[PDB]
Amino acid sequence: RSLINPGEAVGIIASQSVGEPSTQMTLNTFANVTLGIPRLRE
Amino acid sequence: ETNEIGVPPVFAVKLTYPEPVTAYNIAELRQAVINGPDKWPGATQIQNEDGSLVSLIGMSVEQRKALANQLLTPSSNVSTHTLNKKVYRHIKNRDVVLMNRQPTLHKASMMGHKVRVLPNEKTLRLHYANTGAYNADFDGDEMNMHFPQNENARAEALNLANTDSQYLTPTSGSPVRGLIQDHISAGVWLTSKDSFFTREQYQQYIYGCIRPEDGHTTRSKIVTLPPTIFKPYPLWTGKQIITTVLLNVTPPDMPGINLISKNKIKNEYWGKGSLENEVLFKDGALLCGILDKSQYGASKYGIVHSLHEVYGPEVAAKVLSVLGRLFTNYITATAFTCGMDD
Amino acid sequence: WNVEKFKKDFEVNISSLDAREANFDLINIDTSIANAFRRIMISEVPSVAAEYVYFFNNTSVIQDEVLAHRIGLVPLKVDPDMLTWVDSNLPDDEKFTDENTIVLSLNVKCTRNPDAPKGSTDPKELYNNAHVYARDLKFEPQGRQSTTFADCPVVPADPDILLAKLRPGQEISLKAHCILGIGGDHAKFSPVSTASYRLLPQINILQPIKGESARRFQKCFPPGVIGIDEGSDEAYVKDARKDTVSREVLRYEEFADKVKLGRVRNHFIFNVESAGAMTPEEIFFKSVRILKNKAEYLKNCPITQ
Amino acid sequence: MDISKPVGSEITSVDFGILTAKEIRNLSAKQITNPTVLDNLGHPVSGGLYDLALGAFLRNLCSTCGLDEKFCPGHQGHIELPVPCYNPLFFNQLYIYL
Amino acid sequence: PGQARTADFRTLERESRFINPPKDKSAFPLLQEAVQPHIGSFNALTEGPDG
Amino acid sequence: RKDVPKVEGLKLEHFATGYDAEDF
Amino acid sequence: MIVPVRCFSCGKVVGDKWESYLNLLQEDELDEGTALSRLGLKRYCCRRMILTHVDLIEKFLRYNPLEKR
Amino acid sequence: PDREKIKLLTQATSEDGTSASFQIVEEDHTLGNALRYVIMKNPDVEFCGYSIPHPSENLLNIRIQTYGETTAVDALQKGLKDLMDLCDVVESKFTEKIKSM
Amino acid sequence: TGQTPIVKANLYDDYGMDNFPNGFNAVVAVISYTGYDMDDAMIINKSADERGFGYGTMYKTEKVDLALNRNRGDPITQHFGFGNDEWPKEWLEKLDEDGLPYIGTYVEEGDPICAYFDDTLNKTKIKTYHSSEPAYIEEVNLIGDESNKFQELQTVSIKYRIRRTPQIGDKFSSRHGQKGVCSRKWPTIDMPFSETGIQPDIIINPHAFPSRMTIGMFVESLAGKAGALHGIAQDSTPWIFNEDDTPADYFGEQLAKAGYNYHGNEPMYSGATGEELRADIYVGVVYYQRLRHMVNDKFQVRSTGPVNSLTMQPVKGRKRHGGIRVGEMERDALIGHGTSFLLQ
Amino acid sequence: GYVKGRFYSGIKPQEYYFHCMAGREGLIDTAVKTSRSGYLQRCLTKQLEGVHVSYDNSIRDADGTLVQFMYGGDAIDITKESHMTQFEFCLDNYYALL
Amino acid sequence: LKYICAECSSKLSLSRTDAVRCKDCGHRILLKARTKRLVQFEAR
Ligand SMILES: [Zn+2]
Ligand SMILES: [Zn+2]
Ligand SMILES: [Zn+2]
Repeated sequence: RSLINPGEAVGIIASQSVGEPSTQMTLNTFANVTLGIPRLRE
Repeated sequence: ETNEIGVPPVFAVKLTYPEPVTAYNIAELRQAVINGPDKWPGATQIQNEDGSLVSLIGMSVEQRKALANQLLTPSSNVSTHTLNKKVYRHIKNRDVVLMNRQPTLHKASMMGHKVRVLPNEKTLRLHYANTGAYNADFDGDEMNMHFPQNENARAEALNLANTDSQYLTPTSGSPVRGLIQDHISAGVWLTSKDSFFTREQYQQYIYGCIRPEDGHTTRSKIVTLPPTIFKPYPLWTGKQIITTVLLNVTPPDMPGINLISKNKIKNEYWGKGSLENEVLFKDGALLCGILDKSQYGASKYGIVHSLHEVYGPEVAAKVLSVLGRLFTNYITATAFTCGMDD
Repeated sequence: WNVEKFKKDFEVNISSLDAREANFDLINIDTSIANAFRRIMISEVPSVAAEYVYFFNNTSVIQDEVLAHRIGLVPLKVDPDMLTWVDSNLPDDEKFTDENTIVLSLNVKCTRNPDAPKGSTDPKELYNNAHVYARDLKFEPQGRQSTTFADCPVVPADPDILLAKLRPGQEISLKAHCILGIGGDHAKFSPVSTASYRLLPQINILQPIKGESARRFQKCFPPGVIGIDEGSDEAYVKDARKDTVSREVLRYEEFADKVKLGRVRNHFIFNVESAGAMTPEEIFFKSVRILKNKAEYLKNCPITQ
Repeated sequence: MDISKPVGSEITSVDFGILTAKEIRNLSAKQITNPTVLDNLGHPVSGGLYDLALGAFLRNLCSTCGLDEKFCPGHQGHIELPVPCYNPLFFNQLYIYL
Repeated sequence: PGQARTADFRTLERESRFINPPKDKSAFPLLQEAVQPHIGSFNALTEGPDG
Repeated sequence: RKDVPKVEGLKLEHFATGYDAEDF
Repeated sequence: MIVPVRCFSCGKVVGDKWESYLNLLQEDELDEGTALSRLGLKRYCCRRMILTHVDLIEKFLRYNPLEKR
Repeated sequence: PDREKIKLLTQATSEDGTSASFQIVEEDHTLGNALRYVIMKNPDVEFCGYSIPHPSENLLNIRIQTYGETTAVDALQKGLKDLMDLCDVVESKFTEKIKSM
Repeated sequence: TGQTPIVKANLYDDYGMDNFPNGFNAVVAVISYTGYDMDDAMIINKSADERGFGYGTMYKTEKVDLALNRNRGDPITQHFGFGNDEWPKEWLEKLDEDGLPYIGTYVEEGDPICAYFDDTLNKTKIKTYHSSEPAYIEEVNLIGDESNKFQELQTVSIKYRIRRTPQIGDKFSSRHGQKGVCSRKWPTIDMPFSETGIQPDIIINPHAFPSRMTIGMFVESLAGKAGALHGIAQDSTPWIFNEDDTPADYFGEQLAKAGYNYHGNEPMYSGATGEELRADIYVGVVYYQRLRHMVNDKFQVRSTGPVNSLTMQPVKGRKRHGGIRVGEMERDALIGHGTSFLLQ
Repeated sequence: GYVKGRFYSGIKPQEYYFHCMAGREGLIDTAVKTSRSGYLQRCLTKQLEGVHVSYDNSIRDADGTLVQFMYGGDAIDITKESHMTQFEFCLDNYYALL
Repeated sequence: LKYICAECSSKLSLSRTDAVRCKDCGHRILLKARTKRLVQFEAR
């Protein structure tokens, strides 16, 4: 009874689950790797 | 309610819906047409069977009464015989709209709310429990209200995109709706061991938040508990107000919730030997612990999320609204302040 | 409980009554009812105030709507019983009658004064009618009112209210219609410069306090609240009724242990100030009556299914 | 959109293609040839761009269907190019084959 | 006394000044001082010992 | 450093309703 | 601009008290809190209204378009 | 008469009438609180409270449930009567004290 | 109506700031009570409002210049006034004989604010008022021309006065960066009320403080109340106090001498239930500023209305019944829900 | 810039000045070092718009192309997942769940 | 006398094609005077 329903726009939803939360990475704190949105773009 | 939207009459009078006229609604629509374009709940026009529209705008009360009496006349034309007239009625509380705040970055920034028309208002009124979803600040930000125009869209806005369907986010599957500020502070106080209420107060807190004159006729009689202290004086505790709330809004043919949880406040803060950090629900009764941001904030595995699992989203949404009124009322009665001394 | 049990226990004490303000206690009444009277006194006891202002000219520095507003705040010394309510469903001609409405006029032009004592700052001697006061509202009686109000002309309760100021060449010309209204609608109709209550303080001492402590303890409350008894040398409470509940005691460590501060929960000290139209006691009576009519009007309404 | 005006026919796919000058000439409601659009009394110049065969215009009725500015869907006409021109949208592809 | 500067409403001083605008010089030199870089530099276009 | 100067001669300017200055 | 008629919080008439308050400070040479008391302003609600009023109107009045300066 | 003032909310009133909800127009806390105080003194009342749906609609909701000796409508009437009588007691007491003052 | 602040920086006097009052001394309570004051929303007392608290005005000046078309010192086509052809007559309700509006006139959208006779039309025409907000005529200036007389009236300036009573959604702020949006005009019988029998002019919510740490507002609260009581201006210049001489102690001592609680708390009662609240609540006097609207706030609703010629979709408008846009982001949201009929 | 002062009793002029620096820092950082995420979201959604769960549990694009064989490898709705491994919460509450 | 001079304050009137200027000053800027006319307000 916890199954995803035939018909769900999982594609749109995945897009929103990456784009929306990434607005919380608009800034940064203070290896040495690329972070946040720039990295997500790469 | 956490699933409603407060609509100003300035909107309610201009937004219409095309209702087909039938045996089951001829009384209602008669009245709407009589009421006219400008008295809510009324109507702005009539669609005839030959598709033509008739404006109710320039009209006197008598002309309207006339049109209202011919809403359901038979067909004098074989070609349109399968159709009935339509009344373009005002939006009302039965209705569902689609609320939107931009940027719309996930689907919970566009949800379905039940309409509640509010006299004298010039703005849209929105319960706090929705700020999370919409990312709304109340700093003069604006929202859009969309009024779907046919029953398929109605069904979808009430069952698929409705606020109550969207308690958990699809990102991680965690709560986005909960109470904030006054309501958390209020809860710490109301559910404190030091909290006692007389019969009069207890019954009044209950009725002020239950709204039993609703769809939650789980009973058509409000149920109460016996007092905790019988003698020397009948007293109820705050924790009993919570148990009583749940008792009146959860299904009666179903055992009370069972939860062992924790809140944000360490036992040390209450004194020696306290267990108030431990939140205990047994058979639907709050037996130990205070309620907190961790319990009815947007907070995984707290009481309202627990209720959401066991009894479904409708009950959880109802509990959330009920608790909201309870704490709002408790605050009007006892207040909460902050000063230099603190 | 029982209405007779209430009658036997209820009690009123009138500390001070005056034409403008009353100070009195209601004893052994429930907070819900004291609160009712309080709310009603502020918001539901009718009063007469200017509602509609008709300008024919205003070349003063103060804008029409603002001038109109202040005129509406002027408390008129009018008995509200002498007026009937306006029906707001009739056209303007039918709306205002001799039982409905009181008309005030105001007509000032400011001219320069030739006989000004050269090198003067005072505008009374520099200008004629520079300052416009509430007392300058002339009462113009209409129809039967020449008779009805002959024994009590319409006068503002506070004549010396400053309404406007002018300089040479500027004029004000207006008529105002004044009608019945209630505070809940707009605060200009409220008949109080405030009605409120406090619960009677309860200072109860949890053990005797004497000697140098007594003197110390006594000074944590206003003069006269705490007495020092001769003999036992111990402190006792004279009258809590004078206490302001500053909680000053609770600051000093030595006392915070030995005093609880509470209230006598069903003992209300009311203070009622009138805006000037009716006496306090009338305003309080009218409120106790208003509450009763609500209950009576409701008992007699049919309950529709 | 009205629940009492159902539609039976349904579009199921769309095909992209190119209009031939033969088709156009056949379907055309009027060949347009006058650069001038209106006359001194603000009426459409005949054979001009507001020619009434192309649809109702202002308070005039459409000369092709007879309906007014509200119920007349409009109709297309054509200009005759006296000399062939490259279709600019396809000029790159033409270039490749050439 | 002869102290540090404590606050005053200056009620009489203010209201009289409203009615009787000074006939000699402004009462708030600090305010004129604040605008000095603008007036000064503009004045420099025509003053100076050199035209 | 000097403290911020105390304002001299401050008296009660508040009384419970039904009383005034010269009742004290 | 001009004295308010009533105290914002109390409802108490305050507009008859401006001209006298000035005369108290000026003529009788009282301090502000003594003068406020003498006019019957007890609640700090009401004392605030007269204590902090700015009779800005007296400035506006110096620009009168209807007289030859 | 006036039929638009108070009405029964039949979707929260039982068959036996020992439990009922009323919606009263043009009334807030003032009457509501006072009325529930009085009603709760009635020994046959098992439950009573009032609520205000929204500050912007002038509406007052009263709930009464009895232990079965009287109906809910009875309790409303005794309460209303009790309230009237209670005001009389106050008016009379105040009068006497003004005279005697 | 502005007031001098009770709590002042001495430099406020030195820059002559009383010449431009910028705010008013409110009775402010830091209380959770109405339930409408969370998320930095605030409450204004309804009676306070009705008694003048925070009332303000806006003025707009428009220039009507019917020499705008004429090609430089050209013959004059249009003259202010009425022609002798037949024109409405309702026009004279707003306009004097010269074709200018009578001073004082109420004027709402669509009304005449100007009448002139056009020669090229042989008709009398009318410049209309365009704001959706109604106003009154304040000054009408006849701007004559130089280059030696002879020229008749061609340029006029009309100044409109717009009333601004404080509304829901108006913004208010103390002088400590605590900005709030008016949520309700709360009925005074419904407000909390003090032992002193006072109702607060403004409510600010205690939850507005722990994240911002504007401790200076709390100080202003005590100082302002103590000032109102003793008839005292309070100096609030920075760095005059220190750790051995704190303002909470200083002003608190002053309150205690006045007869109020030393911490600035006061007993209050619920306007609704009538009972004393659980604890004393923090109340005092804080100088408040009313913030101007910067935004074209006004709501809009459309059932149907004008559509655009090419797409037959709702025009953009408000002032002309334009539709609201469902853009690409809202499209995606509607797909994400699976709600194909809502999308349709 | 070690500030021993506290907001209750006030901060010295030196501390104040340094504390202005600290305050301004985040605001300067939002002004200059702000990356927007909008274009990224558009591009994900425009490509993923028609990817959906099919009646066979597979995840398909609108043209029938099979993207995944089962949603999480396990067919679970994220919003129905919270209590699936909360066994002790399900064991109390057994009867209501049944 | 519909207008007022903005400089000298002399009250004066105009006519059809008349000198848009004060007949005393020669200042070319005129204020329209408020004349006796009914404007109605509600005292709120
Ligand atoms: Zn056509
Ligand atoms: Zn006051
Ligand atoms: Zn002149």
